[PDB]
Amino acid sequence: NTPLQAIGVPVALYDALMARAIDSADGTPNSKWLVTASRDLDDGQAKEVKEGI
Amino acid sequence: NLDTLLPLQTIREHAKCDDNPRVTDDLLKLYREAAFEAAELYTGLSFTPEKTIVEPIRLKGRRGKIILSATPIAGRPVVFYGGGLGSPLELIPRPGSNVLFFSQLMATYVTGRRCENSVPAGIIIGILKLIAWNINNPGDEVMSVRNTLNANAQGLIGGTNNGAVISGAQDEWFRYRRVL
Amino acid sequence: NLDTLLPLQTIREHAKCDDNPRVTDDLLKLYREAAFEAAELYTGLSFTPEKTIVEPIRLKGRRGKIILSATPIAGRPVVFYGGGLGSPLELIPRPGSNVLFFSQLMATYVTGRRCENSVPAGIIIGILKLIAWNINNPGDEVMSVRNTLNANAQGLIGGTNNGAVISGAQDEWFRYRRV
Amino acid sequence: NLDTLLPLQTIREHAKCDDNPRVTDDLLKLYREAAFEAAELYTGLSFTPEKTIVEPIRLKGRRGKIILSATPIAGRPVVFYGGGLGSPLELIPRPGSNVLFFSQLMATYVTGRRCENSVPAGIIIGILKLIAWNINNPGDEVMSVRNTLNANAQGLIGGTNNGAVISGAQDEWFRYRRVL
Amino acid sequence: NLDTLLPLQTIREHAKCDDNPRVTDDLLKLYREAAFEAAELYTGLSFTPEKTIVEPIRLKGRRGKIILSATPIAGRPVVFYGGGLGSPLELIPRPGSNVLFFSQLMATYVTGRRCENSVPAGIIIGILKLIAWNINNPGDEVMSVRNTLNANAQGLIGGTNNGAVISGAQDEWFRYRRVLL
Amino acid sequence: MYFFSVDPRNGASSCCCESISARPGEVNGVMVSYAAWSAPLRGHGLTNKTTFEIDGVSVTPPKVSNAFGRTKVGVVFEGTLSDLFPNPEGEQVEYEISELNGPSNGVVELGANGAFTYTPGALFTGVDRFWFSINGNIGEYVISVDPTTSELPQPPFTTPVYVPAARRSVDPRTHVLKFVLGVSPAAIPGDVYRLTVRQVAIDCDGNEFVHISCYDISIGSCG
Repeated sequence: NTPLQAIGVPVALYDALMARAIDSADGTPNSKWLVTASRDLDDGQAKEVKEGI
Repeated sequence: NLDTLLPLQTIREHAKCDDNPRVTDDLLKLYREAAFEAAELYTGLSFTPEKTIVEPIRLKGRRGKIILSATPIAGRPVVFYGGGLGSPLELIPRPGSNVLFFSQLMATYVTGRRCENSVPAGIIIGILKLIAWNINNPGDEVMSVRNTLNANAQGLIGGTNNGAVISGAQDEWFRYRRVL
Repeated sequence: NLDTLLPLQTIREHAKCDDNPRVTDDLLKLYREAAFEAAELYTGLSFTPEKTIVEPIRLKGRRGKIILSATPIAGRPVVFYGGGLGSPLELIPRPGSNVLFFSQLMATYVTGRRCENSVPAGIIIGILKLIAWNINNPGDEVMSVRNTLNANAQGLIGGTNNGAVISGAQDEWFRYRRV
Repeated sequence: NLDTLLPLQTIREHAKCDDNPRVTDDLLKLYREAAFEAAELYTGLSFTPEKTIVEPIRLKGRRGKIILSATPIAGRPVVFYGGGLGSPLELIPRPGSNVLFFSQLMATYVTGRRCENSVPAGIIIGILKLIAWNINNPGDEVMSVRNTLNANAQGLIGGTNNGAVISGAQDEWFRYRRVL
Repeated sequence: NLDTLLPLQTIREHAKCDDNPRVTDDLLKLYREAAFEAAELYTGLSFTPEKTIVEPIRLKGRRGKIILSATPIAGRPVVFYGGGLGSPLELIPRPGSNVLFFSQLMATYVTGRRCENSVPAGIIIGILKLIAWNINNPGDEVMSVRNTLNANAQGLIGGTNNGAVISGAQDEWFRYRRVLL
Repeated sequence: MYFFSVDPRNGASSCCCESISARPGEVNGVMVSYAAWSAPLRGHGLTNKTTFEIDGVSVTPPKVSNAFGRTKVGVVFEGTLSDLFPNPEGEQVEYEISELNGPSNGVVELGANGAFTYTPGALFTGVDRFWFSINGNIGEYVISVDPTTSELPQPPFTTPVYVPAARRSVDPRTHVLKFVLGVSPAAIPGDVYRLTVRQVAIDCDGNEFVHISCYDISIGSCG
């Protein structure tokens, strides 16, 4: 007759949630500003637009 | 010289102007010069054996980042001097990328494509198209081709009336230009 | 090597152009070469011979992810030297991809493909279609559907005389791509 | 071997190429040799009659569901051996399905239909159609149906110009295709 | 075996091709047999006479529920055996429906229509419409209403009219299919 | 390594026997998966009662004969290699000892004219063979060295294709049969041999369930 009898479900749930958090911490790109040009920009200055931003 | 790369007979055969000329030959030479100087600076790939470059660089990207104007060569070492270096540093670049990782700081190298049989087939095909487009478009017809939907507020006819865009050219030699 | 993959006879009989000298053999060779350089570039099946490469590696992550410019040849050790090592290490890549798992660090793999055959019917169909486009569709007269013309007051319809996508191939190769 | 499955005269009589031979027989059998690599590469199914298969299964779905890579016939019980198991088990499947219940755990059974197996005529009408569409679409004629409604984004002519979908094939091979 | 319940003469009389030598008997047989299962799979009805079935059963829901797979029969007891039963139990289904109530639980019954005078005209009309579409409309050009060939300047409309079930075939068979609930 | 799946005898699924290519000199391993046949017969699986038989369907009889000798321990043995090639036509005899199939516990010095010296390795007593090649035709010469005492018996002149005596096994947990298939260096390209295997299952009570299959060993050159 021990408390560990009735805490399996929540401790497993906690482990799963914390594993999800750890994983998503490293793996979701931390970048913003997804910029996009069009197929008419002479890459040779699209380098220049990037260096500008 | 281009006649080694692309002879006028292949032009006159592709644009279906073998039988009917539709242009004299010197005009065709000028069109070909334009078409080889358009794809060249559109994709960023040179055609002459080299051009030894000397360039002043500025360090940015606290990790330490060097952006070059040309695209190294492919396999040589690039050397940095001045800047405060006791001796010329020597790095080896990544093939096809002008990104390096380290009282002014210069850098010298050579830009590549020293052969002739390396323009694989693509840039040739697109150039044929762009020539073909210029052969019959002296700039008399309007021929403006639509880009994004919303008709401009000013109420004009639209945009992108551009040889080597509204012809095949871009979609043809784009399979080479990188996306980043 | 291509001359055994596509014989010019099969082209001349598909594109129904064998009686008109305007499409010579040098120009049709150019077309048949520009249709194989974009077949192994949209699908990535490496129809180019060998092209050994020596590039510098910049080990990226803490999981130790090595990325490569061009894929290796699936079974030949990619050797790493320099960057502090005093005894070059050899790794075996995974067939198909260009990812590895571990005074700068360098790598010297090999690329391309050696053997003649193993080119599936799916690819050739796409290639025949692409050439059949270019032999009678140059860069003038931006057409419209059912190969018609137009006078659409606003603009025009755009991206119509670009090959490989208006005709077949782009979609007749997708069956050889993935996630 | 193919022409035993699909005689050339049937191809020709379907696609109207008779008393009017378009592309010669050689191109016809090439078309056939490519139209069996879209079909049965799009379906997943193979070419063999009433096979019996052996395969390792897994038990994802903790409750215990098994997903087979075939369709066991109605009545014949599939057997599970290997792995933790005293002796081969006897499970009778659910008719027309591949979901089951309860050191590598393996399973074997008999697929297909008990009787003769041609190539389920019905995944052949697409192959005939895919051939037909390829006889009069050599690749210079711009035909393109729309998938989306809105637009391309820019002045692009919509797009689905694929074949085997514009021909009525994808939606006649789909009846033998699992939707998960 | 499709020779007695769809005479090729009736097809040749429906699609009016009795003088076409470009539709041989083998080709018409391939059409007639690829359309007697491309629109039988679609309705999930066997065409042979009353045909016994045996299959496992899994109860669903706390109040008990037995989903079958045939809509068995009108008025004949389906019986359950195995699975902890001490004696085969007989249930009576309700016409049209295939749901019942109260070492795997098995069930057996008999589906199908009594006589050999097989599938009603509804099924046959669909096949006739599907065959006719198949013989004089191969998939090579996109069509439009009536059967015109348009342009649209933009994408064609031919999402389906290439070779799909545009004819009232597919929908005729549906009159017989069964919306779930 | 070859892997074959057996037909499961269900009334269900160009020649009869599935095919095996072999190269002269290789020794491979063969795996047969009886799972499809013996899994339904819920019992105690396979047993170690397989039986093998080799038969030729096209043989191309050998040209050069093989031969046998004997020697005591430590003493050098001599012999000829010229009476083993009865030639129909007139030709020269380029005797050759392939290093790939030389002796295993000794050395051989091929003389100038069908002569050879086998110096047995010191402190060794067993059987030792080597394979000569008289004008492209290969045969085997087997020598047995005695421990100086009485005499050794005569080994059986290994056949073109064989399955070693005892290297077979069965995994009753996975119903898989393993055996070895070794091909002599004298096997002639183009020939075809037929191997039939008889494997017995067993029920939970110990009765017998027999199964017979065949395989056609096609002796090819260059794999």
